Amino acid sequence: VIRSDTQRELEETIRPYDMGITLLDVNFQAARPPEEVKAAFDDAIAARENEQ
Amino acid sequence: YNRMRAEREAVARRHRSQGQEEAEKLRATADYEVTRTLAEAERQGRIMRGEGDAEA
Repeated sequence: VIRSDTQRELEETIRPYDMGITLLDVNFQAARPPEEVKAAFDDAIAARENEQ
Repeated sequence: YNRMRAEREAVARRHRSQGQEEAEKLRATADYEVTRTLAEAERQGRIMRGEGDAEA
């Protein structure tokens, strides 16, 4: 739903401008969490394994 | 790995524990038979001791 909204919103942002740039595709690449908190994210999974 | 490794160890501990159970059972009956034979000898020996003491 974001790639749809951000693509639609970006187009609306450049409508008044009237520039001749045409949007072809909006392809989301990555959403990784901050590296500082990545450590805890993996530990939560390891805890499940430790529980078992 | 710590989960799969731990699971395999559980089976290994179970097998070793099972073997000890059988071993203890066999040793238990062996001791009973040994005690029975020793007790029989003491009863027979007591008979002889009484005869000697009575004769003396």
